[PDB]
Amino acid sequence: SLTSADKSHVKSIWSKASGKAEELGAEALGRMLEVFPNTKTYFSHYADLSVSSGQVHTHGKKILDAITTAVNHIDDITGTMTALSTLHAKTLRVDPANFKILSHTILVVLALYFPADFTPEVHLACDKFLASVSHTLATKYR
Amino acid sequence: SLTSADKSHVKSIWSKASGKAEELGAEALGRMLEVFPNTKTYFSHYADLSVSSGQVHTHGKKILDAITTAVNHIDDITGTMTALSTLHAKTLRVDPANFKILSHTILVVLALYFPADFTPEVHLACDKFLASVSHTLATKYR
Amino acid sequence: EWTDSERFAITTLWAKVNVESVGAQALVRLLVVYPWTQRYFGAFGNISDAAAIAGNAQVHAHGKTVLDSVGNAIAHMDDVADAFTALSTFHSETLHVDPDNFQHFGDCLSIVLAATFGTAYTPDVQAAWQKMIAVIISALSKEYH
Amino acid sequence: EWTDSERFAITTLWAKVNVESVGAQALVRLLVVYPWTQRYFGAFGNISDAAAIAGNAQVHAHGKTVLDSVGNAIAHMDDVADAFTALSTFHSETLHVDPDNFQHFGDCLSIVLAATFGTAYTPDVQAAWQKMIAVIISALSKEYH
Ligand code: HEM
Ligand code: HEM
Ligand code: HEM
Ligand code: HEM
Repeated sequence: SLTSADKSHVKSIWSKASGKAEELGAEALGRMLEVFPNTKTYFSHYADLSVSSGQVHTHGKKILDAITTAVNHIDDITGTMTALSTLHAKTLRVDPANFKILSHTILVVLALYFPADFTPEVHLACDKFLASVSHTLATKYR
Repeated sequence: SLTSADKSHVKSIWSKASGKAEELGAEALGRMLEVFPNTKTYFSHYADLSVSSGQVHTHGKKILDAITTAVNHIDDITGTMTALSTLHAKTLRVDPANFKILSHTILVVLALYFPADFTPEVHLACDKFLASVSHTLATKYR
Repeated sequence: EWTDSERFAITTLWAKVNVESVGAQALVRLLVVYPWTQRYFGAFGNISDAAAIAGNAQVHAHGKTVLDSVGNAIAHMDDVADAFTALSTFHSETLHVDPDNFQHFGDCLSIVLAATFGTAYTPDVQAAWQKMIAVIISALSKEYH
Repeated sequence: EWTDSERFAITTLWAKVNVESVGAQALVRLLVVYPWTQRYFGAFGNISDAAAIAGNAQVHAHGKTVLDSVGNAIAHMDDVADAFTALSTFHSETLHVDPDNFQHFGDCLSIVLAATFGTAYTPDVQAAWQKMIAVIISALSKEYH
């Protein structure tokens, strides 16, 4: 249910952003933790949860690279995220209600850093996309 | 993401229930309308929204028969409901936040009428199933 | 604001609820149908499959505790938010429970009441119980800020 | 309960919000990203595609009205539920708006504030605005019972 236009839009902003994978991922992760403090417990093993934290930098890059992988395989998001679905469900035990929270902070960060490119249609596309990534990450939960 | 076991469970309760398609559908629809009164506006063209209403009986049967169609094509729910997705999105303009409400009242009615057969695993199966029907009905909304 | 009819639907049905049976059934369903919720209840031991959940004595005991608290909400039904302040804070700040799970539990409770009461759980009676559930959920979600 | 830091994050950013621009942008996004919401706003005419939405004068005017109401919530931030009673009732009983859409709108508003303020919308400032949004959403959802 991503259209051709949606995929074009997602690939466009992603192409314009993916050079800052680490900064964007650190900001989205940091923001999730501060703005939605119910999520802190999952990262409670880190000494610092701020955006300046080295562990947040490292982990933000992983998030954003995994999302890039999905953009690059945008016709098989199910496939690209199935391993990560198992990990979140079975190892990490992340309540899947949290996936929309990180999806939201990623959009916030895209708007912050790329406000001209993050038009309402691009926003639509990206929201569809992260919804499909979230649906895929939830697939192994039950 | 329905397992073999899930499909067995769904087909089982459905086989045990589908003889009361009309009563069950009238009860689920009536219950949605009374218990979640924000949904009444969509059926405001009916003179009577009670479970005894003939228009609710008629429409309940349609709902339940459409769900039976999905049970009978349980490996292609996307396909079975795509026409109905277009209808709800484009003609009827039903806010897709309501789909979970009817899903819930259908489960309530299954439990009411078939409490021995609606075990916790069957409930799981049926909840997965109605979630997939709801996801499918939402597919054409954007 | 409650109507007399709503108050009556709630207190008459409540007078016939076995809080052990209904509470166990409701929590069993929560843990089977929404199995990610199992993460919040590590203290119970093995709750990783349906049969283990349904026979687990700690699940049963906890389900009764929850249904007793629903009884407390009913006794405070004119202001459940105030009465549930500490409990809300507890589920937020100590347990970190995502509030969508209160909705999941409420759904399981309505289902269990339907299964338990059959045709007596009429549409009006269900509507009153859904309102009660919604008020409980809102009270439990409140101290999330 | 607000911290002084939160109060400050809210009132300093608010002092620089153009309610016409931010309010129009936020409602545009609502109507484009969640297009089912277009059903609630028939009075605006053609709002069925992005370009039509973005240029529609009535959308712009309405977006300003919404952002002015956010300003009212801020002036009543110690009790937005009380202040938003009529407004909540209106969106429930007259308009029948499913409350999930308040969350959608809040998300669009946070996004717009990020786009508008850039690096000034720091994580702490966003956290305070998310709390404010949550309090507005809760106030608008309240008279659903
Ligand atoms: C868009 C959604 C998400 C994606 C793409 C994503 C991606 C990832 C990736 C790539 C890893 C690393 C796995 C490894 O190195 O082997 C991971 C780990 C993790 N994820 Fe997520 N994740 C998402 C959502 C979430 C959410 C919402 C939470 C919690 C609120 C969460 C909590 C974690 C935790 C706790 C780890 C382990 C981190 C560590 O130990 O350093 N994830 N995730
Ligand atoms: C499981 C979810 C649902 C299914 C399977 C379903 C199925 C159907 C079917 C089969 C029709 C008849 C179409 C025809 O005769 O051509 C229909 C119509 C309709 N649906 Fe749904 N529907 C669902 C959810 C909803 C929800 C949640 C609402 C509103 C709250 C809704 C409102 C309507 C309305 C207003 C009509 C037109 C009814 C009439 O004019 O008599 N539907 N639906
Ligand atoms: C109507 C909904 C609920 C009510 C009325 C309720 C009530 C309670 C009560 C009374 C306690 C005991 C508090 C004490 O120690 O004094 C409790 C504990 C707990 N609740 Fe809830 N609760 C609800 C929903 C949930 C949900 C949905 C979850 C998780 C998904 C949850 C997780 C817990 C946990 C983890 C504990 C501590 C259990 C332990 O003893 O180890 N609750 N709850
Ligand atoms: C933060 C969220 C929102 C606030 C603060 C807000 C505020 C307002 C205000 C102040 C009005 C004008 C009331 C009057 O006439 O005195 C209004 C009208 C309206 N609102 Fe909202 N609202 C919000 C969200 C939404 C959402 C999400 C929807 C639908 C998806 C909605 C649909 C409407 C409609 C249909 C009207 C009447 C429009 C007309 O003039 O034709 N509102 N709202």
